[PDB]
Amino acid sequence: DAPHAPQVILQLLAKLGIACREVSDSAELPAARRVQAVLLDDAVGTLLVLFPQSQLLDLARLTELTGRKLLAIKPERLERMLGKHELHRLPALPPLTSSPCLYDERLLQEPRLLIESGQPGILLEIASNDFRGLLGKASAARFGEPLENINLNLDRPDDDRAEISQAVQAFTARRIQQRLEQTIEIPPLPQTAQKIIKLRVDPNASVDDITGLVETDPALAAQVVSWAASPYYAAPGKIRSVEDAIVRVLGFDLVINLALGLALGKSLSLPKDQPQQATPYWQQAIYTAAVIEGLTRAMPRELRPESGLSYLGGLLHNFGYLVLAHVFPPHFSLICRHLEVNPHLGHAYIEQHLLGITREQIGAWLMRVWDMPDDLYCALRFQQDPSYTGPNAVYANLICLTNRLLRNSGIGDGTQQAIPAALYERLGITPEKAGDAVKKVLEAEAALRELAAQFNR
Repeated sequence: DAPHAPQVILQLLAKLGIACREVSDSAELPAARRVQAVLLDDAVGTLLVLFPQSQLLDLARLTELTGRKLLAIKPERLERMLGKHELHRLPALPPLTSSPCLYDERLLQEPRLLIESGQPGILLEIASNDFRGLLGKASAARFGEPLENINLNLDRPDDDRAEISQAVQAFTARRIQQRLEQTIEIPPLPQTAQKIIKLRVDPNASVDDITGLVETDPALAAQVVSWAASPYYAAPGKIRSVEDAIVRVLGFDLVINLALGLALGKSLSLPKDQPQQATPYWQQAIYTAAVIEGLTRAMPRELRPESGLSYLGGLLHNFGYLVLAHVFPPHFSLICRHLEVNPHLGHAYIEQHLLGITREQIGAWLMRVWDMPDDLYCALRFQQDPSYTGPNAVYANLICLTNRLLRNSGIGDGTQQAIPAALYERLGITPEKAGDAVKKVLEAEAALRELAAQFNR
């Protein structure tokens, strides 16, 4: 019934004379008490690195300290070593491996450390002085970058244009033009999407106007019928025309915005590289969109935003990821290598440390040069800040609650994250009602995956 720590680990700690009590995993636990363990390798062999989750592992500084160019081991290599002791996580116990161990000294500052039990959701609380006894044959160093030194820009949009220009000059190696748009290599943006943007601002746009415009791009039109044909939205086999799908299944408000998202999706190619065993891009896009739809439906009528525009935010919340792969291809693979060695961290901290900007910053900036609706600009720019209460906050707050809830289920990047009580109250959703919608969506997740498998070409 109740999960417990593995017998082989509890048996080992008793043999080594280390006291330990089980502790359930929670986002409320302070980061500095949580010891993260990663396995790194190169030509020479494996290296075990331990550091508090209060800092990010910087592979550049690791090579400066050790001289080795270390990278995350292949998951097959990890699963074999975790399988040796029947573990599904990596506890920070050097006895488990023959590999040399390196640890940041600052790890020991907190009296009560928390290591992974190897059974997910269960942590071990170990006294720091007892833990030191495992590090007698290890190397001690100071190499993590404390998160308190990394300043995310969630509060100063006015500096966005400046800080992007700063990153572009340092990494792009492209000529600076009086204007940031000129300096960057901007794809033109497809005409199909350009036409849809102008159609959105017509108060009296009609189903005939969009059905005709969607039919100018048969490739896009085929996706819309396939979207309405999906078992998620519809029942077995009524397909007929795009007009049938708009009027019978999807509705006008959704399809005008769904077509806008699908049209922007072809404007940038998918990155050639990705973090290993990452959630595929369109699954993360579709899952986030479908959950906003159910969460919007559970919202009080006084606070429900436009249902279709909220859906566009879920489709495009990760769009800056596509921008960063295009503008800084060498750093993008460097971002991937660092996400693989910082499982406890969301992407946002890594991007600020390596480039000086976040993907949310650059994706929102690209939305407004394309004259996308300002609702969508606010949604992308502030999706990582649950405390945002500025204009159009309800769109951005929806993305924050959806991705955070997706992470607890598993989909997404980083570790499980805290959801402030203020966010649930501002949307008028109870955590049980919000979880109820998300659980009911994940039961139908199988239909969502096939909708994101057409999108591999």
